[PDB]
Amino acid sequence: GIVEQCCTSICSLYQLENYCN
Amino acid sequence: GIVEQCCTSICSLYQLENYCN
Amino acid sequence: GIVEQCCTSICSLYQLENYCN
Amino acid sequence: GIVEQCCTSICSLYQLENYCN
Amino acid sequence: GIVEQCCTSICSLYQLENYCN
Amino acid sequence: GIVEQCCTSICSLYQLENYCN
Amino acid sequence: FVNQHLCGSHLVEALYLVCGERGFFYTPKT
Amino acid sequence: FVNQHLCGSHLVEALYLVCGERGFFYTPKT
Amino acid sequence: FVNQHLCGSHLVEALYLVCGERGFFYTPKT
Amino acid sequence: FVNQHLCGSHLVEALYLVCGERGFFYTPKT
Amino acid sequence: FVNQHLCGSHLVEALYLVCGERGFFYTPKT
Amino acid sequence: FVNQHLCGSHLVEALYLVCGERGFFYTPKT
Ligand SMILES: [Cl-]
Ligand SMILES: [Cl-]
Ligand SMILES: [Zn+2]
Ligand SMILES: [Zn+2]
Repeated sequence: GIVEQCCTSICSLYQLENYCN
Repeated sequence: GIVEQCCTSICSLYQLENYCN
Repeated sequence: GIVEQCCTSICSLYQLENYCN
Repeated sequence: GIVEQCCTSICSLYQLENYCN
Repeated sequence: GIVEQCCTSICSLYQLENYCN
Repeated sequence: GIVEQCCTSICSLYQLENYCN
Repeated sequence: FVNQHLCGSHLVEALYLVCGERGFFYTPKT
Repeated sequence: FVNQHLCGSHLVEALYLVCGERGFFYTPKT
Repeated sequence: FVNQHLCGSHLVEALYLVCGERGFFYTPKT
Repeated sequence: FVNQHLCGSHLVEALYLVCGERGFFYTPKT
Repeated sequence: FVNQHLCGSHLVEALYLVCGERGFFYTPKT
Repeated sequence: FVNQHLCGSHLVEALYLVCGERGFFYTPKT
């Protein structure tokens, strides 16, 4: 999930938008 | 400038991006 | 809502807790 | 102390209230 | 006090330093 | 640079002023 | 606990602290 | 833009930045 | 609520959240 | 992305997120 | 150093930075 | 004052604190 995608691994701001409502 | 604009009005990440090195 | 309430008025951690998953 | 209780180990918000005045 | 002064007016790091233990 | 001076190693607030404009 | 006055990102910080591993949903008006 | 590690409160700060008014969910269990 | 690791500035943010007007001490030497 | 209303240190946080390893310059008026 | 305008949690951040391992006391009015 | 590790967003927060109106550059590549 987000923690894996963005903390454990590395993510872009674009990817972070995946978790917007 | 951007510092004032973001605070007194709004600004976009795209505008912010201009301030990257 | 809670976002507006916390900012325009006050809110408690207990109210915030309702927004946990 | 707090760093041991809350950073090194793990603490609740309740425990953090131990350090309120 | 310092909490109010920093927010309603301005304060310096030197003034803040008085609040270190 | 700053990351080496202040994150990797340790720096004072005074040293951080090195990176002011 | 004390009542909170939390705007912008400070609300999200507070939710983060309060919810921990449960996570949370941030749903502003409009 | 860039890709960085964004963890904990920094992750939800980033979500807040990115999502803003849309709102977001932070669901570390997944 | 929850238990997390709260360190450094995140710890004093949490103290601020929790204590607010009461005030707090942050005394890492103990 | 959404438009931002960012004052003080929140602007610097946003720049940090946006610029990543490129870094950035923070240049307020006056 | 420059003078500071610091409200809420930003004051606590500043105290954190300024005091380091010495820690600090946060004592608002009332 | 003190010397601490200041990394990532905490470093640019510190720069903001220290530099304020002067402005600053954050240039991690160096
Ligand atoms: Cl961290
Ligand atoms: Cl603010
Ligand atoms: Zn703020
Ligand atoms: Zn952090």
